Amino acid sequence: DLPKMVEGVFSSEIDKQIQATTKFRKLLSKERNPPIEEVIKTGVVGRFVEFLRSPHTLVQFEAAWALTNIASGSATQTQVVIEAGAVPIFVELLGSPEPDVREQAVWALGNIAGDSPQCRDYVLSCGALRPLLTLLGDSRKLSMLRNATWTLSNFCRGKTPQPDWNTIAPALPVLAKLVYSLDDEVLIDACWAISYLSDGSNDKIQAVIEAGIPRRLVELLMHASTSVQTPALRSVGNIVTGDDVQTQVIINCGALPCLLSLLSSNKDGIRKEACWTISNITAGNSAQIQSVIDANIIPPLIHLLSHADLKTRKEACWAISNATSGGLQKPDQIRYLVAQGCIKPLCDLLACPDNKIIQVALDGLENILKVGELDKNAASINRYALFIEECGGMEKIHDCQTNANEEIYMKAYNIIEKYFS
Amino acid sequence: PPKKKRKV
Amino acid sequence: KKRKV
Repeated sequence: DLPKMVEGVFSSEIDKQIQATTKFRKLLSKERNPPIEEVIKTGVVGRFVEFLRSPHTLVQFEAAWALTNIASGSATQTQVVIEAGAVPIFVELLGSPEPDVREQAVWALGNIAGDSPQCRDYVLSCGALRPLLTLLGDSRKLSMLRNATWTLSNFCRGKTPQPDWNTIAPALPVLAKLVYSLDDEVLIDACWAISYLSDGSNDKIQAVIEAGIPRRLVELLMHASTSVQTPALRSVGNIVTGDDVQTQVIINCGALPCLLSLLSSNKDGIRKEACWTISNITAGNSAQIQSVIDANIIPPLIHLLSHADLKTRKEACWAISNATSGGLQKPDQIRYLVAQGCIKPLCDLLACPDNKIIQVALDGLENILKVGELDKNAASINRYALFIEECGGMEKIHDCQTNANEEIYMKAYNIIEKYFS
Repeated sequence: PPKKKRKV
Repeated sequence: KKRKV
């Protein structure tokens, strides 16, 4: 009975407080549709926050659990807990002598920070990160390690805005240790946290590298669980969006044979992100393109160019086109791409409704044509231009002149002028 | 990757 | 030349 429970919570006797708070905790823990709104309307949330400072650890714990579950709700329900002043006290409780209280405070802060980037930043501003990281280095209890890694991943999550970098960067040496966890849940959440932190400017990627994280990430690419593979792969993909030296760390850690394997993943999303990752490697220097070629990645990429879903094809298109960038330095790369059958699938992509894909396919084809012309002058026709012509490719380049954009139908015109006139 | 978790 | 998320 709710009114009697409220009466108990507003009592000054610890036993009545605990009995009533426990009843609220149980209400808020029910299987479906906890009556969070109803509980808030009774006005007990402020009392729960008071109980967090009680010398009786049991009422601390029960109140923390009730508050955790109120914060598991909507943005406005979470705001009720914030407004009541729970967060600075939860941060203090991360240093409680009682492990169950510490653990519940971790969970509450996870829920609150999980609500939004703004809530995340408020939690960080109250100094939650350092005591959380300390727990992650000290605890031997699996449930705590799991909960604290999850909460840490929420401290790292979000892009509107990203958290302050110097504020969150202390997480990296701790995450570097967590990716060696023997527990899959810790592994998954640590990898997700890294996937958030590694998405951004290259100084952030450098920080990830200097923490020593890439080597284990590359090893986790072949983890049995797709739930580990996915954020590990997103992280590796983020790192190769860096400069050539940063990208080379990933190659040197042995990622290319892993990436070859991941192209045959049973998960569409993994195949797609593997293609994306490879594309940012073939966006690299001549030696890095050569590494991808030497890793036997080009034939499966060309396969995926034609088969697989549109999102995967788009990524494969970038990968193959990027690899045509070295026609001046090492034209043998393009001649190999052509020998492996890249021309027809690139031409078929000229009818893609996405203008970005059209431009990228045209870029690759022009790069191909330049080498074909080069081969002609040393010999007498452009063999590649002939290839494009009889596969129906020339017509598709011709229809690109009515594209209405800019660098596309200009590109298409110049190609027809220089190669098909 | 849930953003929030309710305890029990 | 790199495409970030």
